[PDB]
Amino acid sequence: KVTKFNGLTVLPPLLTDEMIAQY
Amino acid sequence: EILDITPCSFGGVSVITPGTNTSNQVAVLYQDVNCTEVP
Ligand SMILES: *[C@@H]1O[C@H](CO)[C@@H](O)[C@H](O)[C@H]1NC(C)=O
Ligand SMILES: *[C@@H]1O[C@H](CO)[C@@H](O)[C@H](O)[C@H]1NC(C)=O
Repeated sequence: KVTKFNGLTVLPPLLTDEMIAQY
Repeated sequence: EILDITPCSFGGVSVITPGTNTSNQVAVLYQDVNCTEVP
Protein backbone atom coordinates (compact mmCIF):
# COMPACT_ATOMS: atom_id res chain seq x y z
CA LYS A 1 0.00 0.00 0.00
CA VAL A 2 3.01 2.38 0.43
CA THR A 3 4.41 3.33 -3.02
CA LYS A 4 19.05 10.90 -9.06
CA PHE A 5 22.59 11.18 -10.55
CA ASN A 6 23.64 14.76 -9.59
CA GLY A 7 25.65 13.80 -6.46
CA LEU A 8 22.40 12.38 -4.98
CA THR A 9 22.81 8.88 -3.48
CA VAL A 10 20.39 6.81 -1.39
CA LEU A 11 22.08 4.79 1.38
CA PRO A 12 20.43 1.44 2.18
CA PRO A 13 19.08 1.20 5.75
CA LEU A 14 21.25 -0.78 8.21
CA LEU A 15 18.38 -3.22 8.97
CA THR A 16 16.79 -4.87 5.91
CA ASP A 17 13.00 -5.33 5.81
CA GLU A 18 13.67 -9.03 6.60
CA MET A 19 15.48 -8.12 9.87
CA ILE A 20 12.71 -5.66 10.90
CA ALA A 21 10.22 -8.49 10.14
CA GLN A 22 12.28 -10.84 12.38
CA TYR A 23 12.20 -8.20 15.19
CA GLU B 1 20.40 5.75 -33.74
CA ILE B 2 18.85 6.44 -30.31
CA LEU B 3 21.37 6.18 -27.44
CA ASP B 4 20.64 6.15 -23.69
CA ILE B 5 23.08 8.29 -21.65
CA THR B 6 23.76 6.78 -18.21
CA PRO B 7 25.84 8.98 -15.86
CA CYS B 8 29.33 7.57 -15.18
CA SER B 9 29.41 5.45 -11.99
CA PHE B 10 30.07 7.58 -8.87
CA GLY B 11 29.65 7.30 -5.10
CA GLY B 12 31.11 7.93 -1.65
CA VAL B 13 34.19 6.09 -0.35
CA SER B 14 33.97 4.95 3.29
CA VAL B 15 36.86 3.52 5.34
CA ILE B 16 35.91 0.68 7.72
CA THR B 17 38.59 0.83 10.43
CA PRO B 18 39.06 -0.57 13.90
CA GLY B 19 40.71 1.95 16.24
CA THR B 20 44.35 2.86 15.47
CA ASN B 21 44.77 1.43 19.00
CA THR B 22 43.81 -1.98 17.49
CA SER B 23 45.31 -2.04 13.95
CA ASN B 24 46.22 -0.01 10.86
CA GLN B 25 44.25 -2.50 8.69
CA VAL B 26 41.28 -0.87 6.90
CA ALA B 27 38.54 -2.01 4.53
CA VAL B 28 37.15 0.36 1.88
CA LEU B 29 33.49 0.57 0.81
CA TYR B 30 32.72 2.13 -2.60
CA GLN B 31 29.04 3.00 -2.05
CA ASP B 32 26.58 1.81 -4.76
CA VAL B 33 29.43 0.74 -7.11
CA ASN B 34 29.67 -2.65 -8.84
CA CYS B 35 32.99 -4.44 -8.21
CA THR B 36 34.00 -3.90 -11.88
CA GLU B 37 34.08 -0.07 -12.01
CA VAL B 38 36.44 0.05 -8.96
CA PRO B 39 40.04 0.10 -10.35
C1 LIG C 1 45.82 3.29 22.84
O1 LIG C 1 47.18 3.59 22.50
C2 LIG C 1 47.85 4.39 23.47
C3 LIG C 1 49.24 4.73 22.95
O2 LIG C 1 49.53 6.11 23.17
C4 LIG C 1 47.92 3.64 24.80
O3 LIG C 1 48.55 4.45 25.79
C5 LIG C 1 46.51 3.28 25.26
O4 LIG C 1 46.58 2.46 26.43
C6 LIG C 1 45.77 2.53 24.16
N1 LIG C 1 44.39 2.28 24.57
C7 LIG C 1 43.79 1.10 24.41
C8 LIG C 1 42.37 1.03 24.89
O5 LIG C 1 44.34 0.13 23.91
C1 LIG D 1 27.93 -6.17 -11.89
O1 LIG D 1 28.20 -6.32 -13.28
C2 LIG D 1 28.03 -7.65 -13.77
C3 LIG D 1 28.44 -7.68 -15.23
O2 LIG D 1 29.39 -6.64 -15.48
C4 LIG D 1 26.58 -8.09 -13.58
O3 LIG D 1 26.42 -9.45 -14.00
C5 LIG D 1 26.18 -7.95 -12.11
O4 LIG D 1 24.78 -8.23 -11.97
C6 LIG D 1 26.47 -6.54 -11.61
N1 LIG D 1 26.16 -6.45 -10.18
C7 LIG D 1 25.74 -5.31 -9.61
C8 LIG D 1 25.46 -5.38 -8.14
O5 LIG D 1 25.60 -4.28 -10.23
